[PDB]
Amino acid sequence: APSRNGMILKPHFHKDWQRRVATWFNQPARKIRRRKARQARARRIAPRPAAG
Amino acid sequence: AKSKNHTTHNQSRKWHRNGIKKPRSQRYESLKGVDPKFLRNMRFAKKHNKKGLKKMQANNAKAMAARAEAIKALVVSRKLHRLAYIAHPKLGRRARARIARGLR
Amino acid sequence: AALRPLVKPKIVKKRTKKFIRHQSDRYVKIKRNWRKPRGIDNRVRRRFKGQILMPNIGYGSNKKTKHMLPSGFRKFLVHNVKELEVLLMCNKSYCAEIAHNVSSKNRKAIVERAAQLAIRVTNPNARL
Amino acid sequence: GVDIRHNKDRKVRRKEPKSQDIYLRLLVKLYRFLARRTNSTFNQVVLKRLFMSRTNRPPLSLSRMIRKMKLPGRENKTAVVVGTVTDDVRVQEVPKLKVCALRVTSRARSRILKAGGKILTFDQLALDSPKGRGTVLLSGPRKGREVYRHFGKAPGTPHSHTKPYVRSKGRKFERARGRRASRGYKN
Amino acid sequence: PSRLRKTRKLRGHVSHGHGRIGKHRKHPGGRGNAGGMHHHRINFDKYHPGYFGKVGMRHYHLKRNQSFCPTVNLDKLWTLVSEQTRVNAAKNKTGAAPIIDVVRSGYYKVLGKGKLPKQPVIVKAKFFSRRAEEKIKGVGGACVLVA
RNA sequence: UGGAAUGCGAGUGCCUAGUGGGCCACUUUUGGUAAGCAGAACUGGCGCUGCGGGAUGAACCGAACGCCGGGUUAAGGCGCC
RNA sequence: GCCGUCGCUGGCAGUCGGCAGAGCGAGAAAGAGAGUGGCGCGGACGCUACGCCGCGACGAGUAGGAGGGCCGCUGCGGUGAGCCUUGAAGCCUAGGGCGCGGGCCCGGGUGGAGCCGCCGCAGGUGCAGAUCUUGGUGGUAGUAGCAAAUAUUCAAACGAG
Ligand SMILES: [Mg+2]
Ligand SMILES: [Mg+2]
Ligand SMILES: [Mg+2]
Ligand SMILES: [Mg+2]
Ligand SMILES: [Mg+2]
Ligand SMILES: [Mg+2]
Ligand SMILES: [Mg+2]
Ligand SMILES: [Mg+2]
Ligand SMILES: [Mg+2]
Ligand SMILES: [Mg+2]
Ligand SMILES: [Mg+2]
Ligand SMILES: [Mg+2]
Ligand SMILES: [Mg+2]
Ligand SMILES: [Mg+2]
Ligand SMILES: [Mg+2]
Ligand SMILES: [Mg+2]
Ligand SMILES: [Mg+2]
Ligand SMILES: [Mg+2]
Ligand SMILES: [Mg+2]
Ligand SMILES: [Mg+2]
Ligand SMILES: [Mg+2]
Ligand SMILES: [Mg+2]
Ligand SMILES: [Mg+2]
Ligand SMILES: [Mg+2]
Ligand SMILES: [Mg+2]
Ligand SMILES: [Mg+2]
Ligand SMILES: [Mg+2]
Ligand SMILES: [Mg+2]
Repeated sequence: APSRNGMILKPHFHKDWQRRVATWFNQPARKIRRRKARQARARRIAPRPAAG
Repeated sequence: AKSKNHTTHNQSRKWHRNGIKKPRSQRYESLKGVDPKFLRNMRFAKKHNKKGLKKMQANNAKAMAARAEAIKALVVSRKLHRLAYIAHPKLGRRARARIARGLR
Repeated sequence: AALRPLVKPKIVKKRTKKFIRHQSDRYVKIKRNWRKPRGIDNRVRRRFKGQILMPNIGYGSNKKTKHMLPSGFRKFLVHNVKELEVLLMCNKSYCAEIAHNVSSKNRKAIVERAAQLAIRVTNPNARL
Repeated sequence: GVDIRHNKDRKVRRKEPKSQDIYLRLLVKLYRFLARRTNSTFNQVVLKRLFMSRTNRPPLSLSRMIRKMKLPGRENKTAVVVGTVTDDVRVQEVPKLKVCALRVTSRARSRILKAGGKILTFDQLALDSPKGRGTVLLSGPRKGREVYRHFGKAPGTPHSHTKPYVRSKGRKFERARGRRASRGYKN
Repeated sequence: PSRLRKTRKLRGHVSHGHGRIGKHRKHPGGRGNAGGMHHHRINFDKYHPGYFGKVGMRHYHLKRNQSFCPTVNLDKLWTLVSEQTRVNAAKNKTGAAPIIDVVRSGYYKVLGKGKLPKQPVIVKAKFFSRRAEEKIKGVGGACVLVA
């Protein structure tokens, strides 16, 4: 039931959304994986530009 | 399953819990509702009220200078009446001193 | 040789008995701690006659003699010797009560200090 | 018993600020002293405004402080504010102004000082003029907040120009029935 | 912080802040925006007027960047250039007029709302407004277009 | 001479729970033979409210409640309980 | 008389001391103002101003709301030169008390290794009920009962029986 005054907001939570939840607890654990493979690449190409 | 149909029992007391207040009487009430042709001409009157300004001062300052020759042409018992005068903090200062000196 | 207070006023208490909980007598699951009865048909919270009483704010103690033991002193938990010097300039109005855990080897050298400082201890013969 | 009603016994004014900062709780100490120990109803207004929430003391613009200090008569006075003095980039000339506010944004300190005005604080003001003689109290617009556009008569009501709460605004977001004289009605 | 919430003062009261007569049942009005036309009509008409129906033309493959046109008003037009460009034209005497390029700042259209300072300008912009161009002539200045 | 009396600080703004089964009484009152019945109006109550009285008692009479001492009452009472 | 709430948008930075002079309760808008001419070395308390002090009025309450909890539970960052095998947690207690209360502190006992006060932080945080869940135990009660199908008796042996 709507209250006195507010928005007509449509929440898109009518599917089983708790099953397909994606949490970013590995975001700091992948920034280090990317940076590590970025320096393994900047060491594999020795004098060539690091950006490509 | 018959239920009570209608009543006004508590209503005259809910109305007065926060009082019944007459509306907010302001000066300069709105001009919505007034007839168009009249309220169309009142706008033409205001739109041109400035057109007679330099002539309006010539009379306001006139009757204000004339305000000079206007105005510069005209220009319970004796006991408790004397005690209520000695007992005045300001007016009785000297009737009080006249008594203080009295005992010398 | 009792350590008298500064002034010993008359202590008056508006009620002495505890405030037992409604129906803490018919049952053992209902402890004596007070719980304001909130039931609809309850006879205690309607303040009927001859029933249990309720802790109003009217029973409050005189602020002049609130928290004041029958020895005319207020109180203070003391966990070690160092917490007495905190109390040495409140000597004639507050007392010390060595904690329950302070062993007897320290509690002896606490009552020892409080004797010099003239601070009164409520449990000076505690453990021994 | 007495037949009074305690509906309104508790006046709801602010006895003290709700913030816990100590550079405000010291100003409120100094001005609570001036407020009670002087007979100037200026300090009482400054004190009563130091309590007010961040939405009741709004920001001032440099331009609104210009046009409120250009009014004839009030020259060589100190413009007191209790909120903050924000900049107003749509003004080109700035005179010299003696000002006293709680905050002055880092681009309004520039303009005022390059003009040649002073920027006092509330303690400097309290030392300059304790009773607050020579001052001009100001306060920014309070109905400026976008919040005050949804307040009033509810929308969908004859002559209620109140803004509704809508997810987005567009062709097909509350434009169909209670607005068109065609589709249904309009107010 | 649960220790600050309202369910910590609601321990011991039977209905937990929700009513003895009318309980706190699950959905006693339907779920969501249900009954927008039947039993929540006073609310969908007192507070969301115009929520029901169609209006206007559809536009299937709308791309929000064909209609990109951010505007800047004349009042804050002089804020796009540095300060030693507006005052250098004050101290200037050879009548030179600084070129304010707007599409370089990030606006396409120039609307004329504010007053202007009395000095010439050359406003390069993509779209101009009638009044924005008249307030520029009336001060002396040119409205360059840039495709 | 702030243009009757008496009284009293007012005005305004957001956010908002619970409620949307009611019942009783004086007086007026509709249906019904009537009902501790069904239905309205005004005010006061009970509900949400103890206390003294009515032996007893939701609603009657008095009177509304912080915890206490003295004094005096209301409505009811004063052979004995 | 005492407690509390509300109001006075009350009072107190003036503890202005031998660099002193101790006042702002009194019916009457405003200075115990300036200048310009006719011995003995002395004086309680206070003020965590989120504190302290003074005045009046007030004090019902379901559903509901709000505040204040130096009420309580478990962990986290700090901090108590914290407490503890000279005895921690837990539990018991006709012992002493505090607080209107939630609750708390001491004494005695038991126990054998961990625990708490404060300032903040966090929450799976407080039970009398839900024909609640799991476990334990009572009155009933030494009671109902040990009753379908005919039947047992004597002597001896083994054996503590
Ligand atoms: Mg609701
Ligand atoms: Mg809302
Ligand atoms: Mg009904
Ligand atoms: Mg019942
Ligand atoms: Mg009831
Ligand atoms: Mg009373
Ligand atoms: Mg009340
Ligand atoms: Mg209220
Ligand atoms: Mg309640
Ligand atoms: Mg329920
Ligand atoms: Mg609620
Ligand atoms: Mg409901
Ligand atoms: Mg719900
Ligand atoms: Mg229908
Ligand atoms: Mg119902
Ligand atoms: Mg009836
Ligand atoms: Mg009926
Ligand atoms: Mg009910
Ligand atoms: Mg009521
Ligand atoms: Mg009653
Ligand atoms: Mg009878
Ligand atoms: Mg009496
Ligand atoms: Mg009798
Ligand atoms: Mg109350
Ligand atoms: Mg026991
Ligand atoms: Mg947990
Ligand atoms: Mg249980
Ligand atoms: Mg048997």
